[PDB]
Amino acid sequence: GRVTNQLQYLHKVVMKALWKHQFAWPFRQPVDAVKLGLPDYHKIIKQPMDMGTIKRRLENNYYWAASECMQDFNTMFTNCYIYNKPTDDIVLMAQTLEKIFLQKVASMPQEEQE
Amino acid sequence: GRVTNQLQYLHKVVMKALWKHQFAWPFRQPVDAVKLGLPDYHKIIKQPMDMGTIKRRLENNYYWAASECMQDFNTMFTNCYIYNKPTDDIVLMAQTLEKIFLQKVASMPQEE
Amino acid sequence: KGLGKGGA
Amino acid sequence: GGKGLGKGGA
Repeated sequence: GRVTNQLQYLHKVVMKALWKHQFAWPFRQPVDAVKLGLPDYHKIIKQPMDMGTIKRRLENNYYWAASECMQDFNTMFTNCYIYNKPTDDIVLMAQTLEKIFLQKVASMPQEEQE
Repeated sequence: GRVTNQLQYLHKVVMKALWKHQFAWPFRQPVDAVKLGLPDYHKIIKQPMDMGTIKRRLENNYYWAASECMQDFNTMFTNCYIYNKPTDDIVLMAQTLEKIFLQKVASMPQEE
Repeated sequence: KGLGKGGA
Repeated sequence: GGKGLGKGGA
């Protein structure tokens, strides 16, 4: 539990941009294995992650450091590449979102404080 | 060239740590599909990437911005998750190397 | 080893 | 589509 300037940047600049992205919709809430017909999803992906959870964690001061939050973004993208087929559209959507994420992390203010 | 603080950091901190890491050896050179019995590899992965390529690029000032080196690290790790079976050891190795990549990139100086 | 979300 | 063939498991 902290507020830092890098966490505020991950919340208000990085997450805000990804959330609104036209490819974001499959990532805004936990993967619903039942709705989507994916009875194997929880057998392959042991640490489900989604932007909903990351956003809420940011609002409830769950993270102590930015890096912890960046790690959750990474798990979410990684789950998607691991579980889905190479040819599924969701893989392209994840890769596009993940490039923005890396671009925006590159401009994160670097006085790590609060 | 002068090398921006960011590419300096990617070279002297990020690549420094990954290059010598005990999980690094499968990533140090381009995936050799013939050596590894992997006739489908280039069918699935259209942009192969590896640490040798990125290390050489950082050494020869091939890069204009950090974000472009960072993308190459990302492609390398993503290739690996996309091609390989979830249960493969290589997947666990890549996940460990990628966490270090992100930890370090959390402390990369500002641009400019 | 996957089952996936749909291909294209 | 799907996961290639891979490098080996554990």
